[PDB]
Amino acid sequence: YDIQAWKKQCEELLNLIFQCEDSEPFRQPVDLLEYPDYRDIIDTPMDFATVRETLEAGNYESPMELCKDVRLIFSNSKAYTPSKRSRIYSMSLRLSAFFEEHISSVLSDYKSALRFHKR
Ligand SMILES: Cc1noc(N)c1C
Repeated sequence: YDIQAWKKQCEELLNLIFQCEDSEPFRQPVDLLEYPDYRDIIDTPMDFATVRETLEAGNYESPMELCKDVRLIFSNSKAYTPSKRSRIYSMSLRLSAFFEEHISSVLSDYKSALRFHKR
């Protein structure tokens, strides 16, 4: 029933994501010099360094807000791909499966703890 435990759990999950070779395209903001019409297609850029900085600054209140920003990394990649068979989009689908597998217990434990706090 620890209401604060999600934050270190998310720190540890982000460390595992940075070690994954599949995170390479997503570790820093998309480079506009490489992809000059990126902002014609994507309204809200997001990347894993921005998620980690937001967590370490104390600017997430819950693991649901961190999960919304990580899901936006993967939705942006789907929207910007020219094909469902592309290399950067194929790395985004494997990394999304790994993330969803690990975030599920973090969300459940936090939501259970808040329900106990409010009982
Ligand atoms: C850049 C970039 N971001 O996502 C994809 N799918 C590409 C290409």
